[PDB]
Amino acid sequence: MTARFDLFVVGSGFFGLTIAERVATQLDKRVLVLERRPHIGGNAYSEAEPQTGIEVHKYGAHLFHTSNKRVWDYVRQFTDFTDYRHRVFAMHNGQAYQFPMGLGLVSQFFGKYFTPEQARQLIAEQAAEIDTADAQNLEEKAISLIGRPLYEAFVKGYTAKQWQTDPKELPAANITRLPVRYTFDNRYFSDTYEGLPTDGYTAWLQNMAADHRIEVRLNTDWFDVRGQLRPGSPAAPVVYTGPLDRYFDYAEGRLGWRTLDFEVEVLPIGDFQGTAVMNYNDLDVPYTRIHEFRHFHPERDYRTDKTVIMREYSRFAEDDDEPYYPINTEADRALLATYRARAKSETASSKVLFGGRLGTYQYLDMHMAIASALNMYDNVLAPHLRDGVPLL
Amino acid sequence: MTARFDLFVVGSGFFGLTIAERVATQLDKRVLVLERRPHIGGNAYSEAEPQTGIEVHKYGAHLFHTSNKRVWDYVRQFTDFTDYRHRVFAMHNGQAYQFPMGLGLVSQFFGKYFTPEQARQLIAEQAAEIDTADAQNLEEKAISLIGRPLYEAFVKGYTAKQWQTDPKELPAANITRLPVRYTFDNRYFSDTYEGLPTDGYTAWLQNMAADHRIEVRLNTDWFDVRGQLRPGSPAAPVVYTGPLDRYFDYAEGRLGWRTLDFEVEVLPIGDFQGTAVMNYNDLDVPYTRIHEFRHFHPERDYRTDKTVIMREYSRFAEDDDEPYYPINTEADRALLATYRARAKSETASSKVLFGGRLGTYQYLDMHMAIASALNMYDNVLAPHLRDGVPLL
Ligand SMILES: Cc1cc2nc3c(=O)[nH]c(=O)nc-3n(C[C@H](O)[C@H](O)[C@H](O)COP(=O)(O)OP(=O)(O)OC[C@H]3O[C@@H](n4cnc5c(N)ncnc54)[C@H](O)[C@@H]3O)c2cc1C
Ligand SMILES: Cc1cc2nc3c(=O)[nH]c(=O)nc-3n(C[C@H](O)[C@H](O)[C@H](O)COP(=O)(O)OP(=O)(O)OC[C@H]3O[C@@H](n4cnc5c(N)ncnc54)[C@H](O)[C@@H]3O)c2cc1C
Ligand SMILES: O=c1ccn([C@@H]2O[C@H](COP(=O)(O)OP(=O)(O)O[C@H]3O[C@H](CO)[C@H](O)[C@H](O)[C@H]3O)[C@@H](O)[C@H]2O)c(=O)[nH]1
Ligand SMILES: O=c1ccn([C@@H]2O[C@H](COP(=O)(O)OP(=O)(O)O[C@H]3O[C@H](CO)[C@H](O)[C@H](O)[C@H]3O)[C@@H](O)[C@H]2O)c(=O)[nH]1
Repeated sequence: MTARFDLFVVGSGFFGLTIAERVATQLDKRVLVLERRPHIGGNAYSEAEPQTGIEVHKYGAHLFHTSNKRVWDYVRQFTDFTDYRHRVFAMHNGQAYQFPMGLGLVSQFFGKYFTPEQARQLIAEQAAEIDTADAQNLEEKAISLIGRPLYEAFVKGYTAKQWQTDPKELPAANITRLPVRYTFDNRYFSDTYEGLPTDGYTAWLQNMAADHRIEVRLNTDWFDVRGQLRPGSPAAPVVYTGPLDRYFDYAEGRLGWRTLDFEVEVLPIGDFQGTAVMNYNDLDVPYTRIHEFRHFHPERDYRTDKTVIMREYSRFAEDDDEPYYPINTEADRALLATYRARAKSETASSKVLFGGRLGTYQYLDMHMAIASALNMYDNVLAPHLRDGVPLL
Repeated sequence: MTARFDLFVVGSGFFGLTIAERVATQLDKRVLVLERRPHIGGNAYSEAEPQTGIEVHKYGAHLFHTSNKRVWDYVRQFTDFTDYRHRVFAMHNGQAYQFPMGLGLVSQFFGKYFTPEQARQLIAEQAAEIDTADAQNLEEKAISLIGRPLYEAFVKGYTAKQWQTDPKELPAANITRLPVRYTFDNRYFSDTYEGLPTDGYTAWLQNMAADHRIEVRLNTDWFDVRGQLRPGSPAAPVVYTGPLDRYFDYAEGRLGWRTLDFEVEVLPIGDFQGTAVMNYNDLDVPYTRIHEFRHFHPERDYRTDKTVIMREYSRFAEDDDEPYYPINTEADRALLATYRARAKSETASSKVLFGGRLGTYQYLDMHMAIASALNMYDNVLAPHLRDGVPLL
């Protein structure tokens, strides 16, 4: 009369594996993880390019960073981190600029050196139209943070290619992902802890699912097998991390997502751009940015006659496309609210939880997803599986 | 019939303390360290500025870095290190530039973006006059490494103020202290390990001399007390780290040194320059660079209404001045060779060793001095004190 598993988890991304690992290890329960893709790790999956040996982040560059010590201590159970600090340069009108907002950018773009005080004054004038507290959308927030001349030169074009949506229709939270500084500090992130997985992302992800009580089935869509699996384990909750709208057959409508296409190219030169990520802010170029993956790991020594680069292209996610970014327009949020209510119903009726980037239609970085997973574990899943508490 | 001490060490700088600590701790011997100054640590001595609490490197900014793992492991016995990575910006004609040699510098100074390949080609043309293998002096080496336009803009002026000596008369080793890169990596150093002492330099230095078998006498010139001390410990060797020429009363002549004057100023603003060190490469300004010490320790949170800056001025060392830099002209090296022979004589006749920046008239960074000290300990001092082997 035994259930085969104690928990089902849909998706082997960071959210899924964090849920799977915590449940398996801390509660001594058996977890079936179901992954539609041929590999685990979700969008964080990485792979060594054959010719160079250089690790390639297959679904776009993944840079780990957090100010959450709990998360930092947790992820280091599965991987070491290098001392890499992420920096991004921006290409605009044939010149490469220091980035993001700071004295480096300001001095370059305005042609002379600005003191921290002088820079604050200049941006304050150019941000006069709108104040940050009053800013509703991306365009308003960006102008209020870096001034209009910088907004038009480094945000408007890039945002056009990345979203193809009116900047007045995009969330302000999008642009506030970028630090706004009045120093020469061009660190792209401002979190306490930061690094790349020493032995790559896939090793890190494999360590998380390594527990014997965790079984991961690859090439398995949950909607193909849930009719059979759940009867085998009727009491077992389901943690779903795929697209929220798709879970309900797009009943209420289709949430707006962006998806990404990549062009991976091995060049017969040692160094293409001299840096890990170069943003392309001008419209006269179809890609949003270019990754050169050798610069991700300077501590590894790679051949200097070849290098791997990756151009990144953005478009709207079609019916079968894998969604990368939630657009979150006002209409999208309205649609989200309906699915959320349905999600709350699925939790009540079928013990189905919803988590992750796709599961909650949120713009979630790796660390936020893991923190979100730990939250769901601590406050929802663990009390249920261990102490019988309902899931709402 | 006992000697009071087993070893005399003149100077409490990194060389002296490394010698003192190793001898005391590893050989169980008693060391008298004699320091002419009111404080230990030599030029590495640091002090918190009262108003802000910000640590000030009193004798110029000290940034620790090494590729020597042995040294790295050794110094961490006495201090923790922060994750600070040193970066320098250069001020030229009212614009702040990325620095040192790299794509950042090249793109700024030449007004458009250069690929790693394009940058190599450009510099190769501008470095045509002289090849690095053939370069004898500073000017030739610099031109062969960064090309003449960059040399004239960022090296010639700075070198004039720092040395006031013909660049054709200065060692090539001076300019090769700076990494030459064709990436956007603007790390000022290229060593494996790097950091600032978490609790400051003075704490680090005090930990090294902390051993009970080590006695440090401050405000004590060796030439004032050696007549009395050495009879008390006749067999005890002497490790001298003060100026080599001064040790012999400038008998053969005076070695060329540079000395430094500092202007320390507390400004009523939170941020003066947005960065730890700003070089000033133009001649229309008397100082070589400006240090803003709050940017040394971003992990410490300081008041944002005040900041401590320090302008650095360079001149020739007079009779009583403390020497900072060995000039090392051909004439200086000739003079050095004579003192070296005298040094070898003092070793033979009086068991007097010569080490350190001042003791050997060498342009020694902190890590090189410590490595030099460990070398002297392993190969000269320890075999002598422990196994009776002579010092030559
Ligand atoms: C281009 C890009 C760059 C990024 N860079 C960073 C960065 O630098 N730093 C950072 O912290 N974050 C970064 N992120 C964000 C990060 O990738 C996500 O936070 C991360 O993927 C979190 O995992 P998640 O499980 O919530 O979503 P996902 O990892 O996408 O996990 C979802 C998984 O569910 C599976 N799945 C979906 N539907 C089904 C189904 N029906 N049946 C079975 N399986 C299914 C999918 O196959 C997928 O593997 C980046 C994201 C992108 C797109
Ligand atoms: C402006 C500046 C910036 C620097 N920045 C860096 C850096 O960023 N990173 C790095 O690695 N290195 C740096 N250095 C170099 C570093 O300071 C030296 O390597 C370091 O001081 C090594 O110690 P040393 O004992 O060989 O010389 P010193 O530390 O100068 O030690 C000599 C000591 O001997 C004492 N003394 C001299 N004569 C007598 C006497 N007759 N009697 C008693 N005592 C005497 C002096 O008082 C002095 O304290 C910098 C140096 C300068 C000048
Ligand atoms: O040059 C830029 C960069 C960003 N933005 C706006 O800011 C938003 C967010 O920028 P992100 O850099 O965070 O975009 P991504 O989410 O795509 O960023 C991903 O690409 C980066 C590569 O350096 C980092 O890895 C980053 O954390 C990772 O989330 C963008 O939508 C865009 O609208 C710009 O306008 N111009
Ligand atoms: O902008 C510059 C910088 C250096 N040089 C030449 O290169 C030589 C060496 O440069 P250093 O920066 O190493 O000069 P310092 O020895 O004075 O350097 C000290 O000041 C720096 C502050 O960033 C670092 O702490 C450095 O390691 C420390 O030794 C200089 O003599 C100078 O001749 C220039 O021409 N222009």
